[PDB]
Amino acid sequence: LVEKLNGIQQAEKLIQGSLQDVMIREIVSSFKDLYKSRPELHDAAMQSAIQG
Amino acid sequence: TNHGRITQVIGAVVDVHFDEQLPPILNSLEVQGHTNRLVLEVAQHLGENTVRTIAMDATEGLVRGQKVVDTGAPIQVPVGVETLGRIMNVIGEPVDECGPVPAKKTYSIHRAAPLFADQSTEPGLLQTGIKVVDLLAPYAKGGKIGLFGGAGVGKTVLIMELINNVANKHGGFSVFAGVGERTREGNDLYHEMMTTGVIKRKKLEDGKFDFTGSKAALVYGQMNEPPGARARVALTALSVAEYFRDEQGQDVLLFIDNIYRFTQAGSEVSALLGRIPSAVGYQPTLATDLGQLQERITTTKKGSITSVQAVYVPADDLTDPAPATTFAHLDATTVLSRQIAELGIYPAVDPLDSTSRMLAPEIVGQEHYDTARATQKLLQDYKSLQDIIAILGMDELSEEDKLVVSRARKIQRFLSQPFTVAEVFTGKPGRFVELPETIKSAQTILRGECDDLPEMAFYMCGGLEEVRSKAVKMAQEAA
Amino acid sequence: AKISPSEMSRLLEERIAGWKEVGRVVSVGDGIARLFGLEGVQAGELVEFQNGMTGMALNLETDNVGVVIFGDDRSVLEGDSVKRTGRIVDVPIGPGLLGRVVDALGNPIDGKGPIPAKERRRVELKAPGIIPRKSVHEPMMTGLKCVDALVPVGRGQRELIIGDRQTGKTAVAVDAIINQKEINDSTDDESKKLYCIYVAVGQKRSTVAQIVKALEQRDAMKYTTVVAATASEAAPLQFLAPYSGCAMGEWFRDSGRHCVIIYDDLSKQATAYRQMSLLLRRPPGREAYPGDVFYLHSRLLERAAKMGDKSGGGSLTALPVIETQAGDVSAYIPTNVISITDGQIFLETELFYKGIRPAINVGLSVSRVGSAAQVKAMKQVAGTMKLELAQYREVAAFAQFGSDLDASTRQLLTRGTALTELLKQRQYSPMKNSVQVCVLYCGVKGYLDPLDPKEISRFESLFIDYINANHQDILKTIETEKELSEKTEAKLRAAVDEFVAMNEFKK
Amino acid sequence: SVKFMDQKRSGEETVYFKKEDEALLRNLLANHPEYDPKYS
Amino acid sequence: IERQSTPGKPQQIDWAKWESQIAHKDILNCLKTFYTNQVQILDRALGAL
Ligand SMILES: Nc1ncnc2c1ncn2[C@@H]1O[C@H](COP(=O)(O)OP(=O)(O)OP(=O)(O)O)[C@@H](O)[C@H]1O
Ligand SMILES: Nc1ncnc2c1ncn2[C@@H]1O[C@H](COP(=O)(O)OP(=O)(O)O)[C@@H](O)[C@H]1O
Repeated sequence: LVEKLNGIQQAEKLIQGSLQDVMIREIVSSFKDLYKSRPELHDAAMQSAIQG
Repeated sequence: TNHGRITQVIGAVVDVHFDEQLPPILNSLEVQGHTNRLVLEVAQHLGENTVRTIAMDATEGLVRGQKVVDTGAPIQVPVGVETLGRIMNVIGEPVDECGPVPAKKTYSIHRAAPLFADQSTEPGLLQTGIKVVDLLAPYAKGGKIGLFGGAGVGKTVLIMELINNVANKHGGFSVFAGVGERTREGNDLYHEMMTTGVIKRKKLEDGKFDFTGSKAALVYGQMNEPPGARARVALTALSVAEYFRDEQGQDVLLFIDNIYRFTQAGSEVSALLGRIPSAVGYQPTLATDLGQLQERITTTKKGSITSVQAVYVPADDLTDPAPATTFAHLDATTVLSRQIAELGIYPAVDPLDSTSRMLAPEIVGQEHYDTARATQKLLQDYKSLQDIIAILGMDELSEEDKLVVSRARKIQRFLSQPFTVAEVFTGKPGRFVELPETIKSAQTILRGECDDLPEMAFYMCGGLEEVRSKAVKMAQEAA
Repeated sequence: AKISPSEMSRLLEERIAGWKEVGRVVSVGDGIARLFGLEGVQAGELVEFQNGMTGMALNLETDNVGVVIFGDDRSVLEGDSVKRTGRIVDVPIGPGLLGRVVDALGNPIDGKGPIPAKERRRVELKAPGIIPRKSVHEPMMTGLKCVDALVPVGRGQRELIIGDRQTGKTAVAVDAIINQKEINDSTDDESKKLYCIYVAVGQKRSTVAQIVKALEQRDAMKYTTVVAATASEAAPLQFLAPYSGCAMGEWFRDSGRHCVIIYDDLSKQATAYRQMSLLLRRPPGREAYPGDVFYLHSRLLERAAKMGDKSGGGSLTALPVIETQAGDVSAYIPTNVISITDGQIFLETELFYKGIRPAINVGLSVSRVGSAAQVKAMKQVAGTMKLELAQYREVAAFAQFGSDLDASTRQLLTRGTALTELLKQRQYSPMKNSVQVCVLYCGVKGYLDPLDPKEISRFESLFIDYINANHQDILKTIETEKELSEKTEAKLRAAVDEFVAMNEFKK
Repeated sequence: SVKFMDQKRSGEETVYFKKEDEALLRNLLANHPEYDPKYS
Repeated sequence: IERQSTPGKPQQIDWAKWESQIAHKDILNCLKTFYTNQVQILDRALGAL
């Protein structure tokens, strides 16, 4: 039973790892698309840097 | 207090910049903003209000521009009867985990030696209980002693036996300095001295301690410590002893382990300090750095320091500059050998390389002088027959040569004796052989009274009577 | 643990908020960089370039800073930006390293998974002082016979393995490692299990893979770890690997457990240090080495220690390895390590080819700890054995000239030949302590003197099988009591008598 | 040649003086009865 | 016998740790039920013999 619980814990850990990995990959790709698509984000980032 | 800023860092070397009031050389500086206490010793002036210093502790974690404070004096170690029973670092800090040193005084480890006008005393004879020592290389009470040898010959063991057979009976004080030796060895020495009353630690209900009694002081600059520490720990212990010599007028003992490490820890930094290398790899400032020490180690008209230095001899080569320069600085000499230690002859002293300023007919009588010289003649004859025996054999030797060889072999066996410190190696009990007993036995053996007795009985015997006892026993079990 | 949507996303959202020193490379060459900037660097700290490569700052000169690179210098381009992390070079520690193979910095190279370890430790550290220590009293069962009898090793010792090339250095260490799997399987007491670390400096990956294969074939990896800083691996990694091993072993030493660490090719470390200092323009000493080699090895070997009952009671034994050239131990590195070690195990080719394997010279080889790291049952036999071998070594040279000698000397020669033929062993064939005791009893009480020398190699194995089959109880009793009572003496003698009755040899 | 000569010499001397010591142990207690514990 | 009476009982697993450290908590429950159902009959046979 102990070895079973070690295995299931490791599986859960790797599950959540891969989950957050892909969640970041996809959010990043979505932003890389939306930025290059939309004109507004360019001047928004300009203003953001200026006020920063 | 001045204030300076670290400018660069290279190993155990630290270059520092001051805006005003450069410190003299050898002064002590404290680094500010570090995890633990970090001390620097000035060694050079480079110009532009820049100096170069040697660190006592590791430079790991140091930053450029870090701040430094000059103390206005070199590394001052505390002194008094409060250092007794206690272990101390090069900078006076204790590392025994028993509290701080409540000393009412401090001395600078850098001092000037006593001048020529401060003369020595009479060559007092020192009785160790060791046979070859008491006979062929008598140790002086107020003079320097040397134990030259490589690795695996019994240097620190011999020092421990000397401590057991001298320091406990001594009414004066004693100091030990470990310069780049093993920490297991330091722990063992501390435990054995706490056992045998050389240290008397008494813990108190309020968490303090009491080292009352405890006629010994210990100092350690061991391998784990860096250079600068290995170098200056000998100066520290020597100042601790100069305190007892000058003021208290006491008689003092001073044991030093691996003084060679001093020179090594000079050579480890010289090329970083910008010096050109000398011969095989030691530094130029070998003889002066050693003489400034040794001349501070001397008897005066206020007290006396008997010193005993162990000298590592790398690859059993006595032509190395450090031993070559050190032989001239000693009153008594004792050279250990592997060809002898391989024969189980412990102490493995070579009596044809051991010497002493004391072995003269006017100091020790002619009964001693002629006995010693006859022993040496016998041993040289035996050495001058080794090849004849190895080539031809004992069949060719006359009965004169057989008698001489037998006497030389018997003498060699007789010289070896068991030690209490070696009991955890040999199991046999230890012996203390007085000098008249040694002289009687040597005179007897040379006169020929005991040639008939077997050589094996002679081996590992403290006294001639013991030899008789073992020969009797061996004859009984022989029948 | 936690759930993704409601917790992890909230956490990262709380994590993202943030807004508002560095230097530039000035010179590059031979795996070393010289930067301008970073005035707030700790000497010895980790440094990061703009391409993923890492480095270590060593020379904090006034104008520039000298960094050594953990890899190739093709990535650095004389102008790249550089940033300091503030961490002193450190490595993970724990039981996650057991069964794994890692580089000098804890990065795994087995190819199977990351390193599950949460606690780190600094690479270069201060050894423990005089007070938190004690004497060495426990033995380290090496599996060999001549070692365990005549050059014993304790828990807390630092014993050197010095010899020529192809003499059985790695094999000695691998047998020391292999002998521990029984001791560890037959317990769950971590205070009694012995973990192992094998640092390989300068070795080739084929050799390291062969070693890993030899250990997996014998289940000798669940209590070992390996630290491979091979020849393609840069000089700083080869120079740092043994300190990383000592860092991984101090976890055991401090946590009440025990450990052993084998530095293999400890001269390649000094080679790499010479290389680094000479490419950093530091001036050499003799044999082109610097003067800090003593302070390079002392730091490392003073971390081996036996701690007291207040600091857990752990231990870290050390077994460095050194290759000499033409048997020249008058050199610098052998001299330093002999002067800073608690013993020696010399290995010779004359003895390796004469038939003595392992080719241990028991005259030059010593162990300052000695009998204190030895069981009483083994003391009883090994004292007599050492005496007999001393006599045999004295006499055999004269004896070989065809002279005719008495029986008191013929017995010396016979017993010495018997023992010399007993102490031979096959590679990866270690033995238990009780079995060593039994075999050396048979050899010392005279049950091999009349027997032929060439027959002892099968006498030994047949007797081993006999006592393992029909007289296991004697072995269990010796393993438990750790002495030889008169009862066990008589039982062992009776077993030997039964064996000689049941069997027949050429004499 | 060096270890050769040394070990040959040591073995020869050891054997020779072992024989001589055996003989002396035989003939000791007669010529030196004051040590013999048979008379004590 | 000696083996299975030297340590005594060092295993004695504690589900408080794993119920927290695991997120499923649907098969863990049935597994724990199986465990306590086998341990009951083990102690039963023990006290019966
Ligand atoms: N008891 C032994 N019996 C038979 N062969 C042995 C024995 N011990 C060692 N050998 C041989 O010694 C050789 C070298 O093994 P090891 O890994 O120890 O190399 P080394 O001594 O460290 O030298 P290097 O690393 O420079 O190659 C091996 O090829 C091995 O076959
Ligand atoms: N009386 C003795 N009898 C037998 N062996 C000894 C004796 N004294 C020392 N040995 C050996 O001397 C060695 C100690 O060497 P030590 O002087 O401590 O350091 P170093 O090797 O630098 O000389 C030990 O191996 C110890 O076993």
